[PDB]
Amino acid sequence: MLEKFCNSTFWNSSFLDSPEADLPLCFEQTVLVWIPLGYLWLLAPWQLLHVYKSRTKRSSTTKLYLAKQVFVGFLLILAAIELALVLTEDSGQATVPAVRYTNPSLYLGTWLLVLLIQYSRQWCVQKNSWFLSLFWILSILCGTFQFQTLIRTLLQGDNSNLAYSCLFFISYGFQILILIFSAFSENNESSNNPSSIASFLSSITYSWYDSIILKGYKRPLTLEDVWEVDEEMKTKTLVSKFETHMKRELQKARRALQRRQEKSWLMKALFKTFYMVLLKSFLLKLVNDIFTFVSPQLLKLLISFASDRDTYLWIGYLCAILLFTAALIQSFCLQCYFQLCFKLGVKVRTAIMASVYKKALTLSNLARKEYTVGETVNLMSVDAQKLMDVTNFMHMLWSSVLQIVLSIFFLWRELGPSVLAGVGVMVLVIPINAILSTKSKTIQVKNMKNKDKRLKIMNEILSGIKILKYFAWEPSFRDQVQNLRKKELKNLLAFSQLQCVVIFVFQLTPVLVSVVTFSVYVLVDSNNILDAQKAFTSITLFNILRFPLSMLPMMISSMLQASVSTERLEKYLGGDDLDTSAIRHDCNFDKAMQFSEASFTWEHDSEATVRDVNLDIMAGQLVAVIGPVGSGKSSLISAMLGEMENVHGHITIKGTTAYVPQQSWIQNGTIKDNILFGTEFNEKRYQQVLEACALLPDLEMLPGGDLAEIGEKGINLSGGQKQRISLARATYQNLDIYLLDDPLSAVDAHVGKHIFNKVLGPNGLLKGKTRLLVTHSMHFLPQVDEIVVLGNGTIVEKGSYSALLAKKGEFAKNLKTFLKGQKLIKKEFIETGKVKFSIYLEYLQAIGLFSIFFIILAFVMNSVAFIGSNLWLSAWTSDSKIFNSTDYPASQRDMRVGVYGALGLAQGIFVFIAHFWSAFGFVHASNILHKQLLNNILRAPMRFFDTTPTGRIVNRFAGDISTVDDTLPQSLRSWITCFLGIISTLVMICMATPVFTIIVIPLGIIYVSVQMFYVSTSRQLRRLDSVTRSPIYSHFSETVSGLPVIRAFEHQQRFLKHNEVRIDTNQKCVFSWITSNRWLAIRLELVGNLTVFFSALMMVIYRDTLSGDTVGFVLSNALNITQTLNWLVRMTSEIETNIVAVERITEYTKVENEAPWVTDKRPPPDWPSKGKIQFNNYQVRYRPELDLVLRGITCDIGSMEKIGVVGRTGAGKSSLTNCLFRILEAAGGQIIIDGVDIASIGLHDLREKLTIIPQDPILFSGSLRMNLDPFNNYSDEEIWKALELAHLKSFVASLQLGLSHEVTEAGGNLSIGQRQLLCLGRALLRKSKILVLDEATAAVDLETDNLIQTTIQNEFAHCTVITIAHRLHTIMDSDKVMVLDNGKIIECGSPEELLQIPGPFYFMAKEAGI
Ligand SMILES: Nc1ncnc2c1ncn2[C@@H]1O[C@H](COP(=O)(O)OP(=O)(O)OP(=O)(O)O)[C@@H](O)[C@H]1O
Ligand SMILES: Nc1ncnc2c1ncn2[C@@H]1O[C@H](COP(=O)(O)OP(=O)(O)O)[C@@H](O)[C@H]1O
Ligand SMILES: [Mg+2]
Repeated sequence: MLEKFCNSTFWNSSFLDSPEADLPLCFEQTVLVWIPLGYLWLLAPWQLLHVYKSRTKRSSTTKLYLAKQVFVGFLLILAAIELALVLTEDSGQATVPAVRYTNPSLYLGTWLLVLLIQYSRQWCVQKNSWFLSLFWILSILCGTFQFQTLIRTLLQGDNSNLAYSCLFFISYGFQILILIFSAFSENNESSNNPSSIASFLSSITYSWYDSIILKGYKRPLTLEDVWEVDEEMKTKTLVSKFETHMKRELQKARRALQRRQEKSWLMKALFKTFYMVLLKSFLLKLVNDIFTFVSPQLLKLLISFASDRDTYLWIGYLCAILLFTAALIQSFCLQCYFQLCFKLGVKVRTAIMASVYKKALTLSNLARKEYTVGETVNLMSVDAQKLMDVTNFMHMLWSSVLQIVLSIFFLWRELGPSVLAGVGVMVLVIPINAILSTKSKTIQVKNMKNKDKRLKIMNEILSGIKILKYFAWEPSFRDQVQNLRKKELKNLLAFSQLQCVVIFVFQLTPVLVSVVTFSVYVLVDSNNILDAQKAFTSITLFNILRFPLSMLPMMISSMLQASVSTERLEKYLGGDDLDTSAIRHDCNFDKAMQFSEASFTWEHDSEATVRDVNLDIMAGQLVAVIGPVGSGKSSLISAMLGEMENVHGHITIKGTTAYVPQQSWIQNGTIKDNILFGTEFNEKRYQQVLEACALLPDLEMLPGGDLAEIGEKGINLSGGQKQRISLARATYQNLDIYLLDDPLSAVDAHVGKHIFNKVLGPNGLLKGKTRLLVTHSMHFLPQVDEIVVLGNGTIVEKGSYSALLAKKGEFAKNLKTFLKGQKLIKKEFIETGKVKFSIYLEYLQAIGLFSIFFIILAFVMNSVAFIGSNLWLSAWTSDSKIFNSTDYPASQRDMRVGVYGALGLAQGIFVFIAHFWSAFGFVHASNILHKQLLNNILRAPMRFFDTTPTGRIVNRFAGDISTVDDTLPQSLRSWITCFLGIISTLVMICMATPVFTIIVIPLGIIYVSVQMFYVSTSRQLRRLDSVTRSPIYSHFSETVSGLPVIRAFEHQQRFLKHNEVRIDTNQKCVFSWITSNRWLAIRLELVGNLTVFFSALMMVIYRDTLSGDTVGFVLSNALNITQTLNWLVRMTSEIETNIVAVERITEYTKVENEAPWVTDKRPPPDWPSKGKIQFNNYQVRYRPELDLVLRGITCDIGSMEKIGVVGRTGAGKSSLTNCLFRILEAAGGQIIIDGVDIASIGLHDLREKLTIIPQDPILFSGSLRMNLDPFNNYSDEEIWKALELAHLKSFVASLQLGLSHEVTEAGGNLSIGQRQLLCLGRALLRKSKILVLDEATAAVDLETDNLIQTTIQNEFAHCTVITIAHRLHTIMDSDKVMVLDNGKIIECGSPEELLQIPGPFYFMAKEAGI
C-alpha cells in the first residue's frame, strides 16, 4: 500500500522464513513507529485537558524533574539535526523518500508535546501517571525491533546509514534512561502517605509498600506506623455518597409497599452507588482471562519447537520471551484487579458499618424493642463482614462460566456431536447444585437467628454482672447460653456437611464427563478409533477447567452467607424511624410549652399512658409534677422528647430542652468530659456548677479528683454521685427548658436542701429558665410555682401549693402521711513476637487427635490415588507406540479407560470423606473453645470486669469466635490440600528422574525466605485489626445505652463524628492489610514466572541433545510446582494470620479466678440458724493498687437484730455489703457468720443463703418469671404470693399477658419505680435468714415506701436485716444503728441512746429534721 513511501515492501515473507530472519526496515518506520506515536495524539488531549480541569496548587520544581525535561529536550534537538541532515546532505539530486521527511518531523512535533504533558503533569498530585509511563514501555519495546535490524546491517558490513543509524541509538538510548528517571522515581512532601504518591510503574508492583514491611521485620508494627487511608475512601465521603442513593431506593420501596398493603432494595442501592469500581474490575477481568489462555498456547508452541529440530532459533527464543512477558503482564493485571475488589470490599464494609450506627440513633422505640445493643453488634460485626467477603469472589459468576465454554471450545475440535452427552452431566450439576442451595440457605438463616439470641442473652449478662455474683446464677446462665450454642452448632454442622456435597460434586464433574464422552464416541460412531491419541492430546489440559470449578464450590458457599446477611441489613435500615410531626417545635410562642389534649402510647396498639393531657406553662416557671408509682410522670417528660408516639393530639414547645433521665446515664472518661459533654470549656462557669451542685466533697476522695476516669455505666460512683453528675451536665449546658425527672432522690436530705435552693431554687442558677420537676419527696412543695398531680396519665389536680391544700382530697392526706490510681481501663496487651506453638497445640487438642490422624490419612491416602491416575496415563500413552491402529483391541483395552474412570472416582470419594471428618472435627473443636471461655469469664473477679470495658469481652464472642467457626476451619483444609499437592508433584518427578528433584532445594529457600520475611508484617496487621475494633462496639453500646439524653441536647451530629472517626482508625489497619497481601503476590509470582522463564531459556540453549517429551515433562511440572508453592506460601501465611483469633480467645481462658464456688468444706445443711455476724477489724481494698477503702472494721450483730447503717455519701455504706458476699478478698481481718468462717468456705456455699437488694435495679430480657426465678425451681402459685407482698400484684394483674410478660433490656418496659419493687420481689422468694437492703426506697413514694416497710417489719420476723439507707425515716425502727465514715465505724447502739448523747448521730438527727 505504501511501497512507494520507502522504495520497499510491507514484508517479504521470504525474509521471515530464514534462520537469520529480520523484520523489514520499511515496515518498522511505518507501523512500529506509528503504534506508540498514535498513542499520544489519539489520547493526549484527553489527559492534557483532564489534569488542567482539576488544576491543583502550584508544583515545587524538583531536582529530578529537570533531568526528565532536559533528556526529553535532547530528543528534540537530537531528532532535529537529522531532519536538517536530510536537507543538508540529501537535498540536491538525492532521492528523498517520504520516510526521511516524516521520521524526524513527526517526532519533532511529538517530543514537543512530551514537554507540555510532562510539564502540565507537575500540577497533578501523581507525578508519573500511567499515560506517559506506558508510552516509554510501549515505545521502547516496539522500537526494539528497529534496534536489532540496524545492528545486523551495521555489524555485518559498514554502510552510509551512520548518518541516521548512529543518531537513532542515542534517541533510543535516552528512552531507557528516561524510563528509570520517570517511571520509578517518586518524591513529594504532601498527603502523608506514599499511596497517593508513586510513579505508575511503581504503583503496580507495590514497591511503595516496602517501607511498612521492612519496619515490621526490624520491630513489631504499631497503630502509629500505618498511614491514614487516602481521602478517596474516608468514612465521611462514603456515608454521604452511599446515603443519597439509599434514601432514594428506600423511598421507592416505601411507596411500593403501599400497593400491597391496601390489597428488597439494599443490593440495588450498593450497585447504583459503585458504578466504576465494579465496571473497572470487569474490564480488568477480561484482560486477565485472555492472558489465561495465552500462556498455555505458548507452551504448545514451545513443545512443537522443542520436539521439532528443523525449526529456527528465531521462533525458539522469541517464544521464551513471550512466555515471560505474557505471564508477567498477567501478574500485574491480576493483582491490580484483586486490589481493586478488596477495596470495594473494605469500601462497602464501612458504609454498612457506619449506616448501621446512624440508624441506631433515629430508630423509633417500637423497632428497638426488637433489636438491642447485642443484636445490632452482630449486625455490625459479623453480618457486615460476611458482606465484605463476597466482593472477593463476586466476579466468579461469569468469569468462570466464560472459561468453561472457552475450554470447551478447544475440546470440541477433537469431538463432534458426542460431547453433547458430555455437557449433559455438566448441566446435570445445575439442578443438583440448585436444590442444595435452597436447602443450604434455609439452614443458614436459622444459624444467624440463633446467633443473635446468643449475644442478646449474653450482652445483658456482661452489663448486669453484680447480680450474677450476688445470687449464684452463674450455673443457670452458664447452662442456657450453651443450650443456645448447641442449637447453633447443630445447625452450623449441618451447613458444613452440605458444603461437603457441593465440594464433592465439583471435584467429580471433570472426571465424570471424561468417562461418558468416550463411551458415546464408541457407542454410535466407532468407525474411527483416534489411534489412542485421545489419552493426553485431548486431555493434556482437559482438567484445566478444575481451577475454575475448584474456586467455585467455596465461592457459592460465600454467596449464600452474603445473600442471607444482606437480608437482615434490609430489615434493620428499613425500620421506621421515630416521628417528630406531632411535636410542633415552634420558635415564637407566648408560653413555654402547650399540651393540646395530647395522648401518647408507648406502642402502636396499646392504651396510651398519657390520657387527655391538657396543660400550659408560662415562659418562666417551676412545675413539680407528682403522683403514684407507674402513673406517667417519666413518660410525660419522654413524650415531649418525641420518644412516644402521639394519637389524637399534639404538643408545642418553644426553645430548646435539657433532660435528666430517671435512670442516670454516664459516659466513660473523666468527670470533666461528662459535665462538659463536648462544649467549649469555660473555667468561669465550671467552678460555679461544681460549687453550686454539691460535688466538691465528692471530688475529694476520687483518686485523680476532677480527672478521675469514670467506669462504663458509672461503676466507680454510686447513686447520689451519679445523679449530681447528671444534674450538673444539664445546668452547665445552659439551655432554655430543663426537664428534671427525679434528679435528687439518691442524694441525702441535707444535700438535697443545698441542691434545691442553690441550683433549682427561685434564686438558684436556673433563675429564669423553665424547669419541670418530678419529685417523689414532698419536701420542696412550698417553693414550687405550680403543681400537677397526675395519676394514670391524667391531670387529676392542678394548682399551687396553697390552692391545692385548700380543697380536702388526696393531696391533703398525701402531705399528712409525710408529716495515682485514677486510671481504670488499660490498653489491650497485644502479643508481639509470634503465635506461640502452644496455641496451635491447644486448638489441635480441641479437635479430636483421633480425628486429625484420620483427616490426614484420608488426604494422603487421597493424593496416592491422584498419583496413580496420572501414572496410569503415562502407562497408557505408551500404548500407541507398541500397538497400532489395527493391532489395538477394544474389548481388552477398554479396561484402560475403565481404570481411569474408577480411579478417578476413588479420588472423588476420598476427598469427600476427608472433608466430612473435617466438619465433625472442627465443629466439635469450636464447641470446646466456647465452653471453656464462657466457663472462665463467668468466674473472673469483679476487678476484671470493672477495668475491662464491655467492648473487649463482647468482641471476643462475635468478631473472633466466629472466625474459628467460618474462616479458620476452611483455611486449615486448603493448607493440607496444597501441601499434599507438593508431595504428589515431587514424587512424580522423583520417579521420573533420580536426583533432578533437587531443583526444589533452591526454590524452597527462595520461597521460605520471602514467606518468613512477610509473615511478621501481616500478623501484626491482624492483631491491630481486632484491637482497634473493640472501641467501635464499646462506643456503640455507650450511645444506645443512654439514647434519650443525646436526642434531648440534639448532640447527634457530634456523636456521628466519633463513630465516623473510630471506623477510620479501623479501616487504616485493614486496608493496609490487603495491600500487604497483594505485595506478597507480586513480589512472589515474579519469582514464579522468572523460574519458568529461566527453565525455558535453559531448554532451548541445549535443544541439540535434550529433546522429546522431557521438554513437556519439565515445563509442565516446572509450571506446576511453582504454582502450588505460590499457593502454599499464601495459605501458610493465612493460617498463621487467622490463628490470631484463637490466640485472643485463649487469652481470657487463662485470667485469674475467684475462690472455688464449692470446696471440700461443706457448711452444715442448716448452717444459717440464728444470724450471728461478727466483724474483726476487717480491711478491704477494691484493687491491689489502691488504699484501704474500708479500714479495720470491728462490730457484732445479734441474731434476728434489725440493724441499719447510716453515713455520708461514699463512706463505705455500699462497700460494707459487698464484703459479706466476698465480692472482694479479705485484705485484713476476718468475718464469722453463725460461727462459721467466711473465707474458709466456697462462694456458692455462702451466696445461696444471703439476700441483697442492690441500689441500682438491673433486669434481664425475657419474661418476669426468669427475672424472678431463672433456675425455674419455683412454682407459679408462690410467685403471686411473693409478688403480692411487694405490692406489685395490681400492676401485673392489669397486664393481660401478666406473668409471661416481656421485658426489654435493663427493664426498659418497666418504670424505675416498678423495677425496684420487682427487684425487691427476688428478695422475698429466697427468704434467707440474712437480707441486706441497699437504698430500696430511692425510687418509691412515701405511701408505697411505708407499705413495703410494713411487710419487711411484719412478714420478716425471723431474719436479720442490714438496711443501708440515706433518709432516716426508716432507721429508728432498727434495734441498733451503725455510723461509719472514711471506713471507720463511729457509733453503735439503739437510736434512742445515740440521741440522748450529743454526737455525730445527734447532729445527723437534728439536720435530718427529726
Ligand atoms: N419504654 C417503655 N415501654 C413500654 N412501656 C413503658 C415504657 N416506659 C414505661 N412504660 C409503661 O408506662 C407505665 C409507667 O409510666 P412512666 O414510665 O411514665 O412511669 P414513671 O414516671 O417512671 O414512674 P415512677 O414514678 O413509678 O418511677 C407502666 O405501664 C410502664 O409499663
Ligand atoms: N468500682 C470501684 N472501684 C474502686 N473503688 C470504688 C468503686 N466503687 C466505689 N469505690 C470506692 O468506694 C468508696 C465509697 O464507698 P461506696 O461504695 O460509694 O459506698 P456507697 O455506695 O454506699 O456510698 C469511694 O472512696 C470509692 O473509692
Ligand atoms: Mg417513674
